[PDB]
Amino acid sequence: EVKLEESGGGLVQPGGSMKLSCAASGFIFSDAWMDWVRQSPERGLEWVAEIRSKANGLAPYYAESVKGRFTISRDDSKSSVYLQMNNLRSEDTGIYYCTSTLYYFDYWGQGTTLTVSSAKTTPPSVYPLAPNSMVTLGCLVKGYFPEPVTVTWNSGSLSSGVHTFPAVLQSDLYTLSSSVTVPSSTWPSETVTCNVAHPASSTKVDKKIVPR
Amino acid sequence: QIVLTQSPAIMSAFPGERVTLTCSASSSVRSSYLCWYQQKPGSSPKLWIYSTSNLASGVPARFSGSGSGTSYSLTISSMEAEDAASYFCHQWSSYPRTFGGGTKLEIKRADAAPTVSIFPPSSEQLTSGGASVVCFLNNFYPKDINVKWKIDGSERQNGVLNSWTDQDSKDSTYSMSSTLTLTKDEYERHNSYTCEATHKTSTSPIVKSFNRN
Repeated sequence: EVKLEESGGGLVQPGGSMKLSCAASGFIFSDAWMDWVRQSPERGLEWVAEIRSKANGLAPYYAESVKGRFTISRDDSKSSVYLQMNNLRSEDTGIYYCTSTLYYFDYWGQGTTLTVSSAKTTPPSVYPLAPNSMVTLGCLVKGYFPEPVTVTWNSGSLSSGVHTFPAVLQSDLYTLSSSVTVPSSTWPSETVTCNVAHPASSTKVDKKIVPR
Repeated sequence: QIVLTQSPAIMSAFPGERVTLTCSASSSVRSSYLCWYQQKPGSSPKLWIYSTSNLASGVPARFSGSGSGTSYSLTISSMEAEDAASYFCHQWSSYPRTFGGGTKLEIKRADAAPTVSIFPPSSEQLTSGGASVVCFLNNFYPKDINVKWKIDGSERQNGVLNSWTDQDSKDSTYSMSSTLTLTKDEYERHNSYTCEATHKTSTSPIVKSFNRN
């Protein structure tokens, strides 16, 4: 399968610089065109940059808003594409996807979140939410910055009946919640644990839900 | 820059209904470089149709694309539950490459009442001097819904944070989370905490409450 691993995201103060990397695998990297696309709630989907294959010029192309500040490059020997970003603005905040194009087919990575802000990184606090054929449990993930966090239940094996809600920002701090609904015979008989990862603070917290 | 306009931004549709989404360019776009992407929340956009009318791998046959010059369209013959998603048109005929605003496509289903669950503050959060009361309103349709918090009968609106999920792909319902945050002192000063949900499925609200005792 095609795989595009993105990295280099995180928090940066306005005016600072950051470099995004994308390591490719599963295809002939030298043949593909490599692009960077960005997505934000306010600006939608934005093509950011493109660099074509050696076969047709190796020519870079940029969006108007990033000209002179962003630099796209590629290393075929490492199957990697890079986006250097200088003098970053608040509008640069968003999810950056690395994409590859062969013929008319294209492939997107899972993306990495870039946040341009002067606020400080802070790890999340994970609070258990405990209380009839079904029973609902949850986790409150409060007071973290920046986005994102990932939430699973029992290391991803408990996927049915899960609702992870979008984060809400207030006072430069994010808060979200996650609920899971299970049969009443399974809890507290079987264990239910939420797993919360916050890569920006390099933190992961597991919380087993136990009755009150 | 070629600007693409996808109106309307939101669209509802019946199961089995023929749906059509439009994409209008400010200038001419070569059909070979007009494509459509599908996106579901929490996941990257996926190439859905390339070169105006060619279905990508994995896309069911009920999808089709059409158009030319300055007007393109995506058409679903029989709307199904798994088709509820956002759809973006994209052009790379003239650089810079540009996307449409996207169209949120939602499917209709039989009305369903929310499952409401209330949770008092955890002891861990109390040790830090805060108190959050959580209310989940899960798996309801339609998306229109109201929630309000009551402390000892008095309506509360400060310290409330709401969050909504997009339409579920399997049962086509919606969900909501409401969090009322207080200081530990404020929380200890009252007894009755109430979360009540008003939805199109009942004249009287669904009420869930608890007392600190």
